[PDB]
Amino acid sequence: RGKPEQNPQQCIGCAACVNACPSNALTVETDLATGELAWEFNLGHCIFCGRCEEVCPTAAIKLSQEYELAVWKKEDFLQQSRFALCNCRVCNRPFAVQKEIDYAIALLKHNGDSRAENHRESFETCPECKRQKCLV
Amino acid sequence: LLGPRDANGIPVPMTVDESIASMKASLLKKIKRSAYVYRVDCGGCNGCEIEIFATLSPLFDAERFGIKVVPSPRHADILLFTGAVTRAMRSPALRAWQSAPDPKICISYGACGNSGGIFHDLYCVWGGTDKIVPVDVYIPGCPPTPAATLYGFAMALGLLEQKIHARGPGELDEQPAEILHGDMVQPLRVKVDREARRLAGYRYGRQIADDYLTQLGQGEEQVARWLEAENDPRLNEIVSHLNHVVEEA
Amino acid sequence: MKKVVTVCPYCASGCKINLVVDNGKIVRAEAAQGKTNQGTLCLKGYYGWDFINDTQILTPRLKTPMIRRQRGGKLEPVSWDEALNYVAERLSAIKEKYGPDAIQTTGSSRGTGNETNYVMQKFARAVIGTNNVDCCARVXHGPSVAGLHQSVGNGAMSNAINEIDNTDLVFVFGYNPADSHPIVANHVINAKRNGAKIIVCDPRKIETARIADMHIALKNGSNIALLNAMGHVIIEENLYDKAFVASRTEGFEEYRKIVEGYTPESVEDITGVSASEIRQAARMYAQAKSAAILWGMGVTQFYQGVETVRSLTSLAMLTGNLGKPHAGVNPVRGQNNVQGACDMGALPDTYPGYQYVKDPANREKFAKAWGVESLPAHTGYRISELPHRAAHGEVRAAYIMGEDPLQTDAELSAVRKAFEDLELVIVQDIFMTKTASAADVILPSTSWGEHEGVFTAADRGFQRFFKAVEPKWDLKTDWQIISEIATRMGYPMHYNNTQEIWDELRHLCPDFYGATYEKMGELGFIQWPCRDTSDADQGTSYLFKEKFDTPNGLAQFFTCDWVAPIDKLTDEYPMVLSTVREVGHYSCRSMTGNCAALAALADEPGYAQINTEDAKRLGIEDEALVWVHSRKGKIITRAQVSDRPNKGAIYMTYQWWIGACNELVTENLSPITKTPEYKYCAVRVEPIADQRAAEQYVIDEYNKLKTRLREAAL
Amino acid sequence: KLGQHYLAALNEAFPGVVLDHAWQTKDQLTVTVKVNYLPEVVEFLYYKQGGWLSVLFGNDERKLNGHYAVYYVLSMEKTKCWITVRVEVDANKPEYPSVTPRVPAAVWGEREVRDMYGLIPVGLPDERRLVLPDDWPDELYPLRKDSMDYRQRPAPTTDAETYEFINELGDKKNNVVPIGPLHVTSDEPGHFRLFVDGENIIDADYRLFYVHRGMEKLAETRMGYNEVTFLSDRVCGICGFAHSTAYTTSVENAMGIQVPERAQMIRAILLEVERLHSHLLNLGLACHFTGFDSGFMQFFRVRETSMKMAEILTGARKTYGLNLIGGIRRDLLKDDMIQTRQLAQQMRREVQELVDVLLSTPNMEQRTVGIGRLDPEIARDFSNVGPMVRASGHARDTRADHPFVGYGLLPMEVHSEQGCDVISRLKVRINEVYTALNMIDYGLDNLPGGPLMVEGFTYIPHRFALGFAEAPRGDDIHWSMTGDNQKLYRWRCRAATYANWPTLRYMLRGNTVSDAPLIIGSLDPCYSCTDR
Amino acid sequence: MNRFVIADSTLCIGCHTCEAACSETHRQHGLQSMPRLRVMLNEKESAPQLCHHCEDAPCAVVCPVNAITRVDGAVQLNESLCVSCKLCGIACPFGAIEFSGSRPLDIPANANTPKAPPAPPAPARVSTLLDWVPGIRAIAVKCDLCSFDEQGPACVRMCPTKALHLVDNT
Ligand SMILES: Nc1nc2c(c(=O)[nH]1)N[C@H]1C(S)=C(S)[C@@H](COP(=O)(O)OP(=O)(O)OC[C@H]3O[C@@H](n4cnc5c(=O)[nH]c(N)nc54)[C@H](O)[C@@H]3O)O[C@H]1N2
Ligand SMILES: Nc1nc2c(c(=O)[nH]1)N[C@H]1C(S)=C(S)[C@@H](COP(=O)(O)OP(=O)(O)OC[C@H]3O[C@@H](n4cnc5c(=O)[nH]c(N)nc54)[C@H](O)[C@@H]3O)O[C@H]1N2
Ligand code: SF4
Ligand code: SF4
Ligand code: SF4
Ligand code: SF4
Ligand code: SF4
Ligand code: SF4
Ligand code: SF4
Ligand code: SF4
Ligand code: FCO
Ligand SMILES: [Fe+3]
Ligand SMILES: [Mo+6]
Ligand code: NI
Repeated sequence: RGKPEQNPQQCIGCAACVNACPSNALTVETDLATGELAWEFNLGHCIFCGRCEEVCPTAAIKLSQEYELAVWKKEDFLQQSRFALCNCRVCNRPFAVQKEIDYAIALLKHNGDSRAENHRESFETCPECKRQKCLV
Repeated sequence: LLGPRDANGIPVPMTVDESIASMKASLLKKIKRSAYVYRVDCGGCNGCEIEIFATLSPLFDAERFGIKVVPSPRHADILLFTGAVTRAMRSPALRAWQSAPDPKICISYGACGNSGGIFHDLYCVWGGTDKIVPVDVYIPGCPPTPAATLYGFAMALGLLEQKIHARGPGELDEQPAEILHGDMVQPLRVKVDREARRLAGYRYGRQIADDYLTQLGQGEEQVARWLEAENDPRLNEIVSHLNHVVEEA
Repeated sequence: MKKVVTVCPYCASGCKINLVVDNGKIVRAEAAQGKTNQGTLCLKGYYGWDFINDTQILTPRLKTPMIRRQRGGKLEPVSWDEALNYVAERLSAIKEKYGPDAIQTTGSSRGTGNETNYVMQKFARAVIGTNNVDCCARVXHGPSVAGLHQSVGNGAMSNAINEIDNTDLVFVFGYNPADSHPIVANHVINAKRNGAKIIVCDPRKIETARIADMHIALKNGSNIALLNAMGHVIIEENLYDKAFVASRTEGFEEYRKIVEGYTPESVEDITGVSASEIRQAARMYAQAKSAAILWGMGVTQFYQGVETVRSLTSLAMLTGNLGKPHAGVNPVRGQNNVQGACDMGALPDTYPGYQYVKDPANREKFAKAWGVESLPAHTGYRISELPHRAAHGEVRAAYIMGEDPLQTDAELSAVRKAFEDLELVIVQDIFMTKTASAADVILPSTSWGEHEGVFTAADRGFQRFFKAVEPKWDLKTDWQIISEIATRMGYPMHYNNTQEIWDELRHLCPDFYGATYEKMGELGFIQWPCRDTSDADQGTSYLFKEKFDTPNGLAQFFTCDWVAPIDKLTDEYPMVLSTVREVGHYSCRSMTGNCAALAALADEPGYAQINTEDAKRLGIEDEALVWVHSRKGKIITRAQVSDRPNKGAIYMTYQWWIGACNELVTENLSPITKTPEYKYCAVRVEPIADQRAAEQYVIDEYNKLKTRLREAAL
Repeated sequence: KLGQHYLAALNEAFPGVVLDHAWQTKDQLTVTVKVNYLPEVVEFLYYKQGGWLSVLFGNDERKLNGHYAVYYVLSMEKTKCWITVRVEVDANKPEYPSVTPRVPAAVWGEREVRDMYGLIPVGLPDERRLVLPDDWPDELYPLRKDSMDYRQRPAPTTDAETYEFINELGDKKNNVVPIGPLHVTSDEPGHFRLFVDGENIIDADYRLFYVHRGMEKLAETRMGYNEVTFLSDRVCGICGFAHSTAYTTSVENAMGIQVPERAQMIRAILLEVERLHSHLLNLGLACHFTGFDSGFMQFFRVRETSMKMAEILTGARKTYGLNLIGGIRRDLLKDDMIQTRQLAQQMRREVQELVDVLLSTPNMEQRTVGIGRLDPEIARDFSNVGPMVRASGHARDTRADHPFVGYGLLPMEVHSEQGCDVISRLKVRINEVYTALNMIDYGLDNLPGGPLMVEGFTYIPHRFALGFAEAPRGDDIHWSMTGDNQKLYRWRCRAATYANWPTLRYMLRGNTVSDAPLIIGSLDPCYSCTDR
Repeated sequence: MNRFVIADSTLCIGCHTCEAACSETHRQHGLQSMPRLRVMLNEKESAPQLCHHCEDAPCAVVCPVNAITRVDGAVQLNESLCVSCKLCGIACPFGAIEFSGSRPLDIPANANTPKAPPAPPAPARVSTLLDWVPGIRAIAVKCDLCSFDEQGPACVRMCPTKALHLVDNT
């Protein structure tokens, strides 16, 4: 029940952990300048409940065996990550995290989707423009 | 009157003079061998108060390092702030701040004292203790373990140094994520994980399901390990139910 | 858990609502088996009734009478006693110092019912002694009723709404069934389901233009050229029932010599539509056995509105589709009681039952039956020219009753200036609207769901709505307020319920004599003219069976040359603005602005429809805030970029309060009917650099608007 | 169905007052009475029917029925059921008749409803501000659903405290001895004003709610259903499992939720394990003012082995997180259960020797008798519920009257003394340690088995119920109404010491200055649980 | 062998009654008040688009908590199990899943008293797969065929033109 650390190689940018945080230690903001999603963790808010490791799809956030957490300045509490947003292929509005889409494509290839990555244009399309596709 | 405000009247943290703030390092090396600490409990739960009082208990001691709890702010060299600053508690905390002799050391204790914790955006709190007074050392936790309290006081007194630092964005953000336990199909793994989480726990359930997963490599052999090693009736019931979920699939 | 059968208070489709009520609260709205709807309702009928619960989503519902002591003072709550003694002393003082005509009194058209309109015009013409009564049929189908009275004789819808289901062709001209009267759109759907071809003449690609064998995308304001072209195709290809044009009508040679100069090739550019599809449309409408014309606000709301109605009705005479079932001219009405307000006499030139005031015989009959010597005879001043008469110094007081002229009138700056010099504005409303805030005296009124009366559908069909719940603020119905006001200064005027008023109406009208409460009852549909209280007369489905109800008994042909709209597209105003409705919300958004299910779909500031190419090149994205500038104001709405609107014009929505398009609309009134030109004015759309500052300018102005109305009413 | 007889008695005493009545569960009942006839009904059910005023609170139902709702929860203890008295206060003129002139236990609930909702109980003598701070602007009523955003913070009007303290028995010559809010060994903010003449206390007033975060509003705006279990744990560190079980059982009673068999009585095991932790802390503090300190550090030692089973049954210290709405999060295993059994026994070994201190009886006979006497006449009026009311003579216990987490399968014993001194309340807590250790001895050896979690259910909107737990300081009554599948419409919690606080004036009267911190700590206050 | 609701685009008049019917038949229940079918418009066609209830479900494959399962021939999503990972809105080839949460009950959008300084504003809307408000927990909102309701779907019943009809295979 120590400090929550995040593995940035396995975080897909799905505000699952952010939505389950009771104290809003985990925050995400969408930065249109940079086309990046700013994932942030603050240790000054964390109540060490452990919901973040409970709800993580890819088990990136874990609570370690680390209890010596005192700092001199408040900015050392922060763990930060930035993930490139995926632009749509019909419009060009940013609609999802590119790493999340790639992880979804990898998930679909495993259980048997022989031609999953040849359908990448369907995955990188916004759900509004995907609904207009089946209208025609 | 006691604290500075904006044009709207909202309180702001106090700003010490730099003549007053210039000798903080000399004060720290002066009180390195003997620290007089006054607990200033604000709007917080006893957790962040009893554990601070447990820093002089039989399990963890503070007088061996020189820390002695004082009954008055006038005796204090370190002002330990505990809870989120309630509107009724801002004025007594400020009074305890000005009552102490300058210069001072302020240590924020706990999530509720660092930033407000779970009550950070709420009408009756002002947030953390840094929203009313300057803070030198931040100690997180809800509640902080006595080892963390000793580490925080030792790092404040210079006996230890800071361990954790900030982590910024980098190259590891854009490296792709990998499928975990990518041997069997994801549906069953998810179903047996949910089945173990219903019967054992978040923690116990991931543990039992992962044991079962390593034992899906040899059905009979590790079915046998799960059955014999533990000899726990409960763990055995968890494994039998997980096995029926996977089998029926 | 009893069910109360009511009539939907929004549009003239006249659907029946089974309001399920438990305790004294409404739990749901159910589709009733009425004549028009037959168990199908739109979203406004299903989830548009919860405005009576004072939800305060947009505006607070009225509770108490409030008197403003001095303009610049505030609305301070007052008892009904002096609210009404003030509204009698001030009115009597004005009619003494200035004139009976210095007063002006509107009639409502939404939830008050027919009997309230009758007692309001009775109050005005008897106690006041004026013909200064005008509902908002003035800004509606006023050109339509004037042109039909001058041309065919009867100014109402000549056929039933249910009669469109069995026509052989439906000719929609400047009408949007799918967004104005959705059940009428469903009737057009089944008409296409019965084999009828549909011809839609609309610059946009509306949902009714989708179910169409062919669609005409014409230039804005060029209806007369197209109508003359297709009439010329009908005449020259000799395609008409001359039997009909020889026996029943009169004036064919003038039409022939005035239309022959309008061939399709000359208008192939003023109407922007090619000649081949014009010939196809004229041939298809001519060869249809029984075909109907449905027209809306793309016809009347112009400078050339009356002439366009004359052209359409004359062309109906050419095709011979006038007087037989599943045919005829069908001007689809607007509000749920605008046809009712027209019948009841809430117009400045007629008495109840479509009897005009120029005849001294009607002016003797109604003076004998009411009680003064003779009612005033002068045709009176109209609500559209009310700022013109107020600023010039001709009208002094305005009894606004159940309308919102500070939101739903052209040149809102002129309306505000008129209300400032008008020394008294009495607003009798059920909500704290924009006009209700700028009112010197305001009287709360009983809503639609809490009183009794008679509604009239688009196809002149009477219907009954019953009381569901009691009012919770001891506030009385509108006819009670009118009767008490008339009692405190004039005539002894007292009524017990609406049945007595309806009986008095049948006494004063030979055309509503067969429409009694028990014949209509719960699920009845009685289309005037009905003459016998016997079960003999169930109503009259179609008009003009044997006589056209003309002084000659013969229809008249008329059309004129096309002239351009007054405002021109200039260097800094290259964009045509057309103010057009949408489904989901109703006019002025007082009711439907307080419904949670309806306000959860579209709130503010609304969508101004932009053609894709027009925005691609002017720099405007699919949901961007856009500064729309005109000669009289600048406002903000979003943009809905799609290729459904035609290029060169924007189609925009007046129900929104922040970014209302009535500031942009220059009022140029018609030549004789005096209707504002909403469907054509010149604007310029321009993008905004910082969208976040404009988005914040949406929110704070939306909250500062609600701050005023929640300060004055509460 | 429980509660039919009381409803019949109310109907025969008042013929046409009960406008509506419904059953939440079998033992839970609510009645809607007339507004102008409210004080007679609650006084009748209190005095004549032997009911205890558990909690009373307001509600904001102006978009549900157009009226405010003030509830009056009464516990029938003469079988035993819950009766809630509901009234419909008018919207634009919020005024309802007060109960405090008739029932003295209605003195702070009717002061809280003046501040949170702005409703005005006419005839209330104590009109002072209770929960809101002194710098709070007047008409901002926080718990009104349209008064303000939860995130809005008004400017403080004053920096100095403007609270008025009454002196019932003193005069303008008496001095005052503060004992808060910043006092050592208090460890938690709360002000006290000892109007003293010498070392004797003539009168005692106090100012509280310095730790008023405002979590009642935050539980219905930013926070869901499973996340309020974290809010209940972070109220105070020692009642954490008491608040969580009280909140969880309020939401599982609001729906059906047939919880699994062992998931009930494991909560009963952990509820008693927590009162090992809290009573042995108070007994350590009982020796730190009686005198001996080598009786405190040693109670700290037996508290540590109570913390050792709390380390193994959960793995946490103080605030935990082991209950969800359907059931318990983390689940106990076999050796943990065999082990906790004799560490329960060796504590009964250690506890017996350490309790040989009062057998010693020197400062435990002169400092702890005749000091802080709580009149059972007064305790009946103000409806105290903790070891206060059990020492005074009333056998008030939730686990015997209303078994909530399967306490009927556990050996229940209620201990009530006759004296009303500090030493009498220690004897309540001493016998409760052995009683809780008997349940740990008999709970973990006969678990019924089965599943642990029931999830996937859908929250029916506008369903409410009462949840209750037996905290170490009394009962905490949690009333929660479901709003939708995600959020709560309203959650109300009353602490164990919330009922206990208004009788501290009658304890500190007639005593000394020196033993006044002992009198306050004799009932073991949890300021953070009552300040909310 | 799947049950789904399809829309006839030739019969749809774009009245948004189906959107208000689906939004209100769930708001009276406990579920989300966002409509599960959205009227899509282009030049020649107009029809609401909703969940196809596929025989093999890409949404159910990528679900980390098994919140999406097939029962009664319909692909049904449990809104009490979704952890807002937003992976179902990517794997859905028809865009049938959007993400919204519950507002605080009986509280208006702007409840800022003029007695205090205003609260910080909400972040700007970009996409339902990216947006996060601290007080709102977004949940995968999908057509559940109104299985809780006893008289079938409310979109089929309250359609004025009878465009929507339930396609049902055993
Ligand atoms: N730009 C532009 N402007 C237009 C139009 C357009 O197309 N474009 N359309 C025009 C047309 S065709 C029309 S008909 C008008 C309609 O516009 P209005 O004449 O403003 O009619 P409503 O919008 O219904 O105004 C209804 C008012 O009456 C009140 N009311 C509703 N029910 C009752 C009731 O039972 N009793 C009382 N006492 N009051 C009640 C409502 O609260 C509200 O204040 O708008 C015209 N304005
Ligand atoms: N939802 C809803 N329904 C309403 C109302 C409401 O406020 N809300 N109001 C009611 C009222 S008050 C009324 S009067 C009726 C009127 O209802 P409609 O008659 O349908 O009126 P509009 O939708 O304004 O105009 C219909 C069409 O006129 C077209 N048009 C614009 N300019 C021209 C032109 O130069 N030539 C031609 N041929 N067409 C043109 C527009 O493109 C639009 O497609 O609706 C009623 N129904
Ligand atoms: S839940 Fe896991 S994958 Fe998702 S944002 Fe949090 S850490 Fe990253
Ligand atoms: S441990 Fe709890 S409070 Fe801390 S980041 Fe994770 S979810 Fe948030
Ligand atoms: S940090 Fe945690 S334990 Fe300490 S006062 Fe805040 S909420 Fe309570
Ligand atoms: S067409 Fe008119 S009356 Fe019928 S449901 Fe729609 S709004 Fe109501
Ligand atoms: S309710 Fe019916 S007509 Fe309206 S948009 Fe939906 S399917 Fe089309
Ligand atoms: S959500 Fe999409 S993928 Fe899943 S069943 Fe529905 S249509 Fe198919
Ligand atoms: S949003 Fe919910 S249903 Fe969709 S993938 Fe994530 S957890 Fe599963
Ligand atoms: S079937 Fe039910 S859930 Fe799906 S769109 Fe229709 S009403 Fe909504
Ligand atoms: N015990 C305890 Fe905490 C308090 N007061 C609770 O409930
Ligand atoms: Fe796109
Ligand atoms: Mo109209
Ligand atoms: Ni407590």
